[PDB]
Amino acid sequence: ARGLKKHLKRLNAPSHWMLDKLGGAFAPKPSSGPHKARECLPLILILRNRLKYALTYREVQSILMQRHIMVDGKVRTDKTYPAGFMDIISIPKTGENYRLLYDTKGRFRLHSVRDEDAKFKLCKVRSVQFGQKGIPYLNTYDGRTIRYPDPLIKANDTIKLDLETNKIVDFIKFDVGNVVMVTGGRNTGRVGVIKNREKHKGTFETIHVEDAQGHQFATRLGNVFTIGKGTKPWVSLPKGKGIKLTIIEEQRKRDAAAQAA
Amino acid sequence: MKLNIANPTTGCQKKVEIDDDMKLRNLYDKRISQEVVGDLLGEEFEGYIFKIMGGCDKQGFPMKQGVLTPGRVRLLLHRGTSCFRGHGRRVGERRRKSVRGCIVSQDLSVINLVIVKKGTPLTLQRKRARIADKKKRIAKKKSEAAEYQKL
Amino acid sequence: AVTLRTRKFMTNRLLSRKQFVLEVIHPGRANVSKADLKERLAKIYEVKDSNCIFVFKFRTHFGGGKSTGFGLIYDNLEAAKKFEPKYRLIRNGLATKVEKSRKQIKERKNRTK
RNA sequence: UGAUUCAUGAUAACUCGACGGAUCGCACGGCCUUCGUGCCGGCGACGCAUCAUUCAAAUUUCUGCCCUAUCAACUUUCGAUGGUAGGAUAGGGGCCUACCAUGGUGGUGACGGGUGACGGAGAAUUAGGGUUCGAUUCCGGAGAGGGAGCCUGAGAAACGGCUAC
RNA sequence: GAAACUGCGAAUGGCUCAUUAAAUCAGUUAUAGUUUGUUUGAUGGUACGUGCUACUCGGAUAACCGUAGUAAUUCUAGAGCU
Ligand SMILES: [Mg+2]
Ligand SMILES: [Mg+2]
Ligand SMILES: [Mg+2]
Ligand SMILES: [Mg+2]
Ligand SMILES: [Mg+2]
Ligand SMILES: [Mg+2]
Ligand SMILES: [Mg+2]
Ligand SMILES: [Mg+2]
Ligand SMILES: [Mg+2]
Repeated sequence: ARGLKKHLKRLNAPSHWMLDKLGGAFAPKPSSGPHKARECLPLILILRNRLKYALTYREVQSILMQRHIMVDGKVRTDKTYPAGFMDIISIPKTGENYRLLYDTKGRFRLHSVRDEDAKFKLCKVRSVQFGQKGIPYLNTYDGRTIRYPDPLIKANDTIKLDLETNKIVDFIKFDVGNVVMVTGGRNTGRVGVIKNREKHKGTFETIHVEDAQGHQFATRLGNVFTIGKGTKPWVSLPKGKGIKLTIIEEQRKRDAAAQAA
Repeated sequence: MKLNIANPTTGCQKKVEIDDDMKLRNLYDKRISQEVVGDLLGEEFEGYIFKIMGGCDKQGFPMKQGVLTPGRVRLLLHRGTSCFRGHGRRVGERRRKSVRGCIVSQDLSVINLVIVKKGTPLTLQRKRARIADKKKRIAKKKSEAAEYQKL
Repeated sequence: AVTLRTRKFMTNRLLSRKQFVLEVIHPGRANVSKADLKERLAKIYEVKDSNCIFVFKFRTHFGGGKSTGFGLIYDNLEAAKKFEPKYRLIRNGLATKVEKSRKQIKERKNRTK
């Protein structure tokens, strides 16, 4: 075309937004923001479709310009804000925190947290390298940038960012043997401990992972997101501890659910 | 032909009509922004200095400064400027309008001439608020740069 | 001799309302008016104001005798004023309506000044 | 970084410097230095420039398209294939110029011709293989009666903008 | 509070399939060969002063008033304010 496309029709809206086919022609079209707009979830889909705090477009507009909604600790009036992975949504009117996490099927869940496990967020680093006058800085995948980074922090690593001092508090060196939570592809959602990492000259370096209950898979370096050093993650995993289970087992669990009821 | 008379000194304006050759042989052949003495424009304009400035004609197409030919030539103008103030025209548009030349001549209608000669506390807050946060910026530097320097 | 029950009920003190999907059962009865449901909902929630209720989207399932729909109970009529779509207010008569004729709603009027 | 005279620093200068805030809101509130709206200082808006990011685009690499040989030679003075030097562009580039070289393609179908041919996801029929279709609501392209040229703008060779035929 | 000036958008949507057969397009590449309003995050010395902690506040302009051309139309000239 001759310029930016600003409508997104409903059937082009990515698969993991779960929004139905016949509810209308268009879809919220996330604004250019901190997350890649293909790996995101707008605030309207958060309020209206999942939490049902509103029932229309305008009602979410009312919610947002009441100034009720918070993202990464600062109030947000936008209504197609591209929230993403481990963005925290607080609603101080309800004293209630969500941290936006995948499940094993590739869809977003709102995993609740307390305040001590909400004061900080967690994100990986895109790259660390120099800037003006030779000061190092790093750029995350969250858009965030940090100046004077801890000279050990490298690319592909992960960091915790407090929402008051607004700098590092710790960083996990991307390495073999610590757990990840893949965020793209068919394996997205599945947590698990790296067992190997193979690099190829000129293209993507892949990571082999194992679900702590045995199953093993692989994914290129793009979608891995180390959570915690070792086996223990530094974030409260969702209802199913990041294990994708065969459809047969999803049948057995529902049989076992009904046979005790 | 028909004269518009206005004065900036008082602020008053009015219009009359003249039809005398020997009265307007001196009116012809003159451009925009040229003084004319009212001596010969009529015996009751003596001392009054009239300024030929403006002037449109029948068919309503004005005279423009700078185009010197008693024709009705088509020019490509810019909105808002002399002899083109088209509204609702999507700034940056140009149109090829019709204009008269700048030397007055026979075929005009109405000639315009003018008369030259008649014979806080909030700011006080904001300035230093700016000074305050610009200086805390540099204090924050002299903390957070050396914090990293010592390592 | 009709019944009245709710489900899918959630209170959001964001928009200061209690919102539910009611599941009315009126065997024998043709159907129940929304007005006629107002006093029953008001006297079972003691909302102190039978005008804070706004109920809609009634169906009367195939075969008759059971109707569903949505319901909205506000806690201050102030919030009912502000967080409401313009037409449920008009349905309850809390405000009135006007009509349009759009020849020079804006078009001819974009020409003069 | 797979790989860079990379990121970046320092230095010598250069520029008639775009830039480095003469902008706008409520909330009042600690305390006299001349008790002087007094010393103050917060929460916001708007905005200017660099970097990163995001929404994009543009250019781009490999492979993939129907019938036709009664379409076996096509391109090359005037860019056709390449080299250098340069201009132009946001940028690579024969995109253009100067000079030099004579190359590029072709029976694995070039070039040309036909298409009642926009491409695709897909539609019908289907035992398997296939045959035919695809204007159409999703994506990509193209176009505003036919062409051509432009201003405003981050973005238009825009037509619910202009200029000419 | 209308009107108007300044800002932004009108380059999205929408319709159609005329053009176009390695071309558009599809899968997949690339940018170390580039531009990107904005959103989000970070960032901001010296303007001259002989670098010895900054040295002062401009009219003209729409809307409005008034006076006109033209047959004319978001066609148009001039005076007067801000
Ligand atoms: Mg379009
Ligand atoms: Mg949007
Ligand atoms: Mg070159
Ligand atoms: Mg055709
Ligand atoms: Mg289309
Ligand atoms: Mg037609
Ligand atoms: Mg076009
Ligand atoms: Mg055009
Ligand atoms: Mg039209």
